[PDB]
Amino acid sequence: MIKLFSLKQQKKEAAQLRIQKDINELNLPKTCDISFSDPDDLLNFKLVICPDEGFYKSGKFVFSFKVGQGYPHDPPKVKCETMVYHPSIDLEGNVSLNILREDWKPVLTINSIIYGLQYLFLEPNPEDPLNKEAAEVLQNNRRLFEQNVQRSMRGGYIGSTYFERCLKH
Amino acid sequence: SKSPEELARYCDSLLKKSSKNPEEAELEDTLNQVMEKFKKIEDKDVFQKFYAKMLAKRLVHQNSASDDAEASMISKLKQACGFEYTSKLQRMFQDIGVSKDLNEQFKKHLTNSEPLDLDFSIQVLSSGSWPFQQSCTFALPSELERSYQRFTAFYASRHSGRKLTWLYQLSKGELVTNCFKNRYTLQASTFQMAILLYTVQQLTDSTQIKMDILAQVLQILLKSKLPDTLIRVNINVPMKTEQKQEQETTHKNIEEDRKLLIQAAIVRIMRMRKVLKHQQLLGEVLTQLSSRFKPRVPVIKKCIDILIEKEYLERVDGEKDTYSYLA
Amino acid sequence: RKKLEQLYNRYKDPQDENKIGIDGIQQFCDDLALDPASISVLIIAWKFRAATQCEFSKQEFMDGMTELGCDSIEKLKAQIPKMEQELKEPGRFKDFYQFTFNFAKNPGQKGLDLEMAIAYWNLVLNGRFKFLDLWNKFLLEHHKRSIPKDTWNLLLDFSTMIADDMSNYDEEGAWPVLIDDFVEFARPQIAGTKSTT
Amino acid sequence: MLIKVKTLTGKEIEIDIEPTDKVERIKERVEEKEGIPPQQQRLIYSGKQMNDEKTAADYKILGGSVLHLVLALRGG
Amino acid sequence: EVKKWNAVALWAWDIVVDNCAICRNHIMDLCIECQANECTVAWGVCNHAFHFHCISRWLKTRQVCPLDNREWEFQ
Ligand SMILES: [Zn+2]
Ligand SMILES: [Zn+2]
Ligand SMILES: [Zn+2]
Repeated sequence: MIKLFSLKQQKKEAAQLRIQKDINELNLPKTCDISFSDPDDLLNFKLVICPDEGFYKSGKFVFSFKVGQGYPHDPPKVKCETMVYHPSIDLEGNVSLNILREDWKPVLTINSIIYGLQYLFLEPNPEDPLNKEAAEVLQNNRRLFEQNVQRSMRGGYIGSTYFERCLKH
Repeated sequence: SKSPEELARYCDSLLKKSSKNPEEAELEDTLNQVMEKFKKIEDKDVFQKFYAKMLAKRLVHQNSASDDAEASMISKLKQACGFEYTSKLQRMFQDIGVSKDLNEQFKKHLTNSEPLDLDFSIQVLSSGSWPFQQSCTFALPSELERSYQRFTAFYASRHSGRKLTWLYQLSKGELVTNCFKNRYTLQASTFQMAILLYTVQQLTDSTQIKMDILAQVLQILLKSKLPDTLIRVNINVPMKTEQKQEQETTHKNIEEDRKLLIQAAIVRIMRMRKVLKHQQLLGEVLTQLSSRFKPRVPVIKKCIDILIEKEYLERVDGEKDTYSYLA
Repeated sequence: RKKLEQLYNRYKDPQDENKIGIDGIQQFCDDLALDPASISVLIIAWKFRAATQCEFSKQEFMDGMTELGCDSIEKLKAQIPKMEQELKEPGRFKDFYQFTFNFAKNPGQKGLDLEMAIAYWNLVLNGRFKFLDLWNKFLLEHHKRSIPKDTWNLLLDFSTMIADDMSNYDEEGAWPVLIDDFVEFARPQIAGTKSTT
Repeated sequence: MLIKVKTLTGKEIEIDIEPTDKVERIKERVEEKEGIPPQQQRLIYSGKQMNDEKTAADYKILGGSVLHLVLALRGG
Repeated sequence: EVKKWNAVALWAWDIVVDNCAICRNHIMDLCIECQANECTVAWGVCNHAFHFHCISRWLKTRQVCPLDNREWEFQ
């Protein structure tokens, strides 16, 4: 304990509030809902996207949002709790979305994140994949990628990976 | 073997207004040769940068000798550098045209209501696609004060929803002489012209001009004729120790854009790779980034050192000289 | 276990239940007879898995002492020579060294103040690094900003993997460019001298 | 119809629209008001990213409707 | 005197002016970092505004206006 001395001399004489503004102003699609375990603490919550259209149509995918104290300057850490067959999402549950890391700017909102997050399911892209096999099938065969995504959401094996059923009820 | 900043200066020299008036096929043949040289060049971004920056000054000064030549060049550049590069150029190109048209509309409007002493020709550019910069602190003494607010009238008549940021650093005007012995005529920068009614201390304040630039101006005024100290020729002239500054500037900006480019690339490759040794990383960053330029590896390394602190990648433990990707 | 609770109750401040104030931290150092700034106190803070300096959370203190199996200060002091001996064989000296980083900084920041990280280098890297003082002269001159985490971390591998005269050093290698900065600054002055160590 | 659009400054702007109008035009109206180039803009209407050459009647946008503006999105 | 003077100006977009886009606070109000305890306003050539504290930090990452990708410069 080095600087311990200095502190003593100075002894003798919420920053968000932003994520608050994000949440108040939040506008959710009919496909997306959010949950809070602790209504008092907004820096943690959950998001559920149920695509009504696309390959992932009729499916339930839940993401977790952890908002650091460096918000808006630091981006939220979000991960996909649902095991899914997607080029931009890995079995480890890491998400490849530009706004989440490099293209993040502190002019954005949780709303923004939600739109990009849904956008993955709307417009799945083989470019710079987290899952290479998924990106490869998406790349060469859309028919098979569709059949695959379906089998992945109803639950079943594709490869040696058992994909567990995520269907919305 | 010129090379790339100098090849750009070369092209400027070719396309600029000169006392010679180059014939068309000369222009075209030269330009074709320049592209031939350009294809051999390693760092093209510096070339593109200087070319654009100069092309700006040409267009804004009406100093192009041949318009169809410029147009042909931009054609050739688009063929090579692709659309994204020539987008800015092209918009610069058309924006000058609509600027000339708006200026003429103001000419038609100039001799009806209240014509005054100045024959007033202003060129206005987008917010915008033009590489220029905001003007310094200024004064705008005496008679010119009339035209400014006069100008600032009629836009409100056309579209009232726009704001004009005036570059006085790029603005020149003509003056004539009586008082001295032998008659001459002089074109001066508006900076030069504003000095005309004193000591540099109170002069700076009265003109509200920064002393740093003020000295740059008055040194070049003194080397022509006439801080606390008291004070077709033509006197508007580029300043020596300055405008070297803008070269440094330009090179800095190209360095920065190069950093962004590199970082992006290496992220791409790390994800693609998942893991790689330093050597292989550098190799790939190179072969991937070559067509635009060829980075000095201390730059590549400062980029890695940056993507470490931002937590894009980490060093594999126990393996020296090896990086792995994050999330 | 109640004994530990009473000792802790002697150290903690009345405002926070879990956090140990600085008045009590120097009390804690006084009873171990050491200096607050000592290497050993750092080793203790390392063993408690402390988050930051001058600051002991209840969980840190409690769990630290319980796996150190000490019911008192006097029982801790006797464990000090036990801790020092851990570094030697496969280490976990590295882990201690790297611990020092996040320990010494403020946990709102990714960097480390420059007058700091010198003090802790003169502490941990003392005797392991010859030109260490030269290094401190560097960046008191040529680099005025904070130390990056990876730079800190890698300085051990500098003090260990490469020679005193910096013969096997590569500037085209994987080192932090600040290490390269130092070496470039270094070789000129050191390549004309004969090491007696 | 006058549609409201939520910008990135944290406010809401009403703008003039015809249903036949292509949606890339609305981007330009938003540039005019908010000073953000139509080149980088993405319009989200109720959860989905609005197209460019497609029209506003293709999205069934009414005068009470609200648009969300966000920057470009890429998966990777 | 001047017979002929040709000048150069850039038309920039005029902006609503009301709200910091970083804190999503009001510009006249303190920035959110200062709200938890000198806080003033900064401008840009695009005519967008921010608190000093917000935009400075944004710049330390990258030199641009965050809203438009334009190079950042003060008034
Ligand atoms: Zn703010
Ligand atoms: Zn503030
Ligand atoms: Zn802006």
